[PDB]
Amino acid sequence: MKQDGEEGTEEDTEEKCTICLSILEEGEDVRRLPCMHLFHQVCVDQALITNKKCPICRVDIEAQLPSES
Ligand SMILES: [Zn+2]
Ligand SMILES: [Zn+2]
Repeated sequence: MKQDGEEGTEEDTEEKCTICLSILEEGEDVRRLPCMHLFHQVCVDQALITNKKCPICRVDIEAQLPSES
């Protein structure tokens, strides 16, 4: 008897969506923003449309457009 101990640990404190505060996986739907963070594509859509900046970093992310949003 258990149960368990631990934790599937294992790794990633490296590429987690800061918006979901959750891990990503290798080849998942992701995005890169100019202040060098890597988020889910879905989460960061909603991030951008809410306000175009890396949320922690404050730097804008509307990369060289030229349009609206
Ligand atoms: Zn996410
Ligand atoms: Zn950033």
